[PDB]
Amino acid sequence: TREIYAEMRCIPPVVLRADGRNFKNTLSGLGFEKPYDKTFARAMADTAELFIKKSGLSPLFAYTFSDEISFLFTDLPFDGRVEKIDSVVASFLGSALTIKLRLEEPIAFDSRLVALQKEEIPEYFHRRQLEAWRNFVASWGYYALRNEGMGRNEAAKYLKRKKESEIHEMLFERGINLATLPSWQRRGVIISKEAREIQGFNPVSGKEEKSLRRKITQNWEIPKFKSEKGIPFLEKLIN
Amino acid sequence: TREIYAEMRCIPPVVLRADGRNFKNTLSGLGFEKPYDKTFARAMADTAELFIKKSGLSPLFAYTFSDEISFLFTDLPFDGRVEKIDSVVASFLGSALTIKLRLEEPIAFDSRLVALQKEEIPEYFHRRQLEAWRNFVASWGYYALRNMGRNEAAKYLKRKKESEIHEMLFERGINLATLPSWQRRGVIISKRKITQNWEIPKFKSPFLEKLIN
Amino acid sequence: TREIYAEMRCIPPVVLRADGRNFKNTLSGLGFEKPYDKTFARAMADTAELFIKKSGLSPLFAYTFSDEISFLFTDLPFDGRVEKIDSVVASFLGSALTIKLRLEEPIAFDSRLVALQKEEIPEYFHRRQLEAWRNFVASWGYYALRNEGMGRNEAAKYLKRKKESEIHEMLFERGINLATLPSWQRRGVIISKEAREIQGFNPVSGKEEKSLRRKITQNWEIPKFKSEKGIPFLEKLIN
Amino acid sequence: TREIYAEMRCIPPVVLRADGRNFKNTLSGLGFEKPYDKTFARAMADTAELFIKKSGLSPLFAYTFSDEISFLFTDLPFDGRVEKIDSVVASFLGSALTIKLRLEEPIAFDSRLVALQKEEIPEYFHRRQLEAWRNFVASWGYYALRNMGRNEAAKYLKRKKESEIHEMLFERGINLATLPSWQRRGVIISKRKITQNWEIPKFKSPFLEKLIN
RNA sequence: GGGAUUUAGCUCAGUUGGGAGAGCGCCAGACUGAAGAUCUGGAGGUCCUGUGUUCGAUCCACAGAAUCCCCAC
RNA sequence: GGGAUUUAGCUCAGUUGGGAGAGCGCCAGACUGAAGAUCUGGAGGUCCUGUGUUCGAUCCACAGAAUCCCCAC
Ligand SMILES: [Mg+2]
Ligand SMILES: [Mg+2]
Ligand SMILES: [Mg+2]
Ligand SMILES: [Mg+2]
Ligand SMILES: [Mg+2]
Ligand SMILES: [Mg+2]
Ligand SMILES: [Mg+2]
Ligand SMILES: [Mg+2]
Repeated sequence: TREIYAEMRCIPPVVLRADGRNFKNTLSGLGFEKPYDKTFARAMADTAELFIKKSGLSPLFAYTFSDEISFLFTDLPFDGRVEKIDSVVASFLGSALTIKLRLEEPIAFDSRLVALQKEEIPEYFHRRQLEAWRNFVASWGYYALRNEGMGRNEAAKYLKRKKESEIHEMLFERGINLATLPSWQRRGVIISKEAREIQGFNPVSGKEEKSLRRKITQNWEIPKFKSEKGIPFLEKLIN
Repeated sequence: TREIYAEMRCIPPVVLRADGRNFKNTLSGLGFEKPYDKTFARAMADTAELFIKKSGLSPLFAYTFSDEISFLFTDLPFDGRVEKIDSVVASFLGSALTIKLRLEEPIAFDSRLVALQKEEIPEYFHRRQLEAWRNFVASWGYYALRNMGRNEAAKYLKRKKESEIHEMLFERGINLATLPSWQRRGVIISKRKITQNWEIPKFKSPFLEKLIN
Repeated sequence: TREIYAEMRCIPPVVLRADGRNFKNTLSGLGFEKPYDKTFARAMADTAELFIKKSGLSPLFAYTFSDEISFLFTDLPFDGRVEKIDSVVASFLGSALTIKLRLEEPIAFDSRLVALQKEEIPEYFHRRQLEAWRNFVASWGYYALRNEGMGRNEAAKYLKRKKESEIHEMLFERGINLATLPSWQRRGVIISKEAREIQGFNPVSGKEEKSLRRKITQNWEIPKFKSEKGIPFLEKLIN
Repeated sequence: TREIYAEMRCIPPVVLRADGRNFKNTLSGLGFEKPYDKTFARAMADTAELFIKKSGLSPLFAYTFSDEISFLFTDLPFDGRVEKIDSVVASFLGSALTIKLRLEEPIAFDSRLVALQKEEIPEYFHRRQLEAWRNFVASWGYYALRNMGRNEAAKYLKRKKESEIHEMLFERGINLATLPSWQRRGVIISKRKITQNWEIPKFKSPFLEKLIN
């Protein structure tokens, strides 16, 4: 007869994935470029950075594309309580994005926890990057089919059956070359921490000493996670 | 999948209680009044109303006081999925409140599901209102003695009963008996007609059951 | 890094449904009559009664058919802890059935908790009784198709697509009249408590006094739960 | 559906610990010895082996002492569904044990999942073995002083350290230092070759990690 | 609604920033015919956790955890 | 591995079975110029929960819950 879900806990490592609820209806039509708008993509990335920076929570890094963000945690607040983490994080992101996009009508993120083994972490972000690719192809495919004259649900149903390579070949034949499009559209964006060597004055030693500062960086030209270039890339992020 | 809680569910009826994460620290840094603020109070109520009207999740009514809101659901959104309900509702409220107060820095609500039986619904809101009262007296007692620091005010407030807090506060120009009802008892936003009630009765001395019909 | 599921709790009213895991392989071939064996059905019913009687747990009644049993609880042991209840109950049932069937090879029940509103309880047992009916029709349908010459998986796949009335009509045309078969096969069995007025001696009063004794009874001729006869039947059980 | 926990899951690796529900009360009523019984001990070990061999769920190995068994799973059965894993395993063990002891009255195991990290697997079994030792000394101290009642034996046993329990038990013809290793440390049943080890080492003074490979 | 506590096995100090101590207790030693007591040496540290600020954090900032308590009930 | 506790707002009694009490405290009353103290009356009960046994359960049987504690760590 109580708050029975409040004792549900998760154990690190854990990924939190937040996804915009019905964003193509709640963020339209407010003048966003179709099919992609870099202003929105930047807002998503900045939202992720603001969370890492000032939420008080400490995710290692973030991977965002479309309207979703995945945060990797090796340490969890609220003793790993699922309700606490999902609600607070989704609420912070909803608020932050509302500010950066200067919205006048409310939006919402959902949130869910993905329990992983340490060794499984590269596999998770690979799966999400695959989703990013299909999202990328389907978005441009939808944009083309709609403007040519196909109905909203006709184009929607059409793309869900077709595979990623098929729609890609379709855009090809229509004069739409996806290989020229920016990397952030195709592979998404990484928000992580990188080391920065600095110099300060030890008033005692009377000398200059070297220390390190971890600064938050957005990478808009990331590699393919499952590749010879991508494996050590992810490996360094996860450390 | 590895989404091991994603299909954890609740059954109707259910109550979602959302509570502002560290609001008193945050909003004070923005210039809001303590322990209560009318502008914030209206924003909370408007946020609740906007949720009832615009979320599409259709709660019966909401009860709000301080920085918390409780929603009663008789029909369940998102197939009763706990993670989705807690996160989406908390996110909507966070976004809505941000808009109402036009904040320039992000805030956050938490959210939990209270799996009540139908018989216990009036009991829950009664206890919430009791909490509203104890918080009303305690926070006014504390945040008035701080005009003296944290541990000083608390140590000063140790063991003195409610009536003594009233008399103590009155000598320092604070009259608990005449402060607005939204501070003492909270605010009800209910349902198509949506109404805010800023002068509610005490719950446990039939009003609620009649409200739920 | 702990027993994180041990604080998962449920709230009454609740139905526990236990179902035999792979029973048609783990209980075969030990000479059971096909497609139905009343010895097995009695073992299931007696297992349910033994649980109500001597497990220390207090379900109101039980509904069993095939290899499943549903117990209605209005009060829960272990503070409603899901892991505790599922494991202990399934273990008790597995042990009890092992005894009554005199098994030499181990079997297993699964178990799951069904959270209900008080008003929803008749709906649950209706759904299960529907399942009992489909189970009944499909069992006889499978028995007929197999003996006629159809393969194990051919007959299995065949029945899953066909509806209950269709297979029923099939048995009809084959000379198999399901309407003549016993009620326990078609609708299952209820195990519940009924009041029994008794008489004892108050040594003080020197007179005979009347008190009540709740005795556990098996009903092998139950009505259809969703009918004018069935609604008050269930209503009295749930009280 | 209303099966609100049916899709709650865990991830590998995981440990299932099953513990006999009220075994000491039950099995004593059947004539078994207290606090330990060789016949019961063999039945527990055989039950564990039979599970590893015949369940199809394929655990790496099992550690048993008293009336509990811990199984290590590196690959998850039933898609990691908690309710199904706890119930089916507990049911299998209950059935298996019933067969091994040829009981005429039903018994029951409980079961819980211990969501350990891979790093912590040796730590878990070490703590379990520590529990095995503390239970070995305590139960022998208690169930020997009862030959004197419940509260008497406990009150008698209050505050006396382990060494004092040893000396106390020796004067009454009970030598803890020479009792079998399966009482002191427990039994390992591991893996295709399945082996029972009734003379195991102390875990935390590399054996386990080598066992898990 | 609020406060306090968290540091060696145990009970507790640490100048609001320059690499953390005491007392019981434990180990060893001598005092010597031997203990027991007392002196000496020794061992014991996730300064509750995470992230920041800083040349540097037990200490400050942000966000958390656990325990006790006031109010309330 | 074990023990103990659970009863009025609070602290606690109840013959191992015939419808549960005390003390603080509260309410009222008098003692009277008034309190404060003391006498009187009064109010307060999920006898922790569920199911059994019994004509009858705070009490016995079976199974649970919460808190404290020993052992262990
Ligand atoms: Mg979306
Ligand atoms: Mg999306
Ligand atoms: Mg708050
Ligand atoms: Mg609050
Ligand atoms: Mg089955
Ligand atoms: Mg079945
Ligand atoms: Mg046990
Ligand atoms: Mg045990």
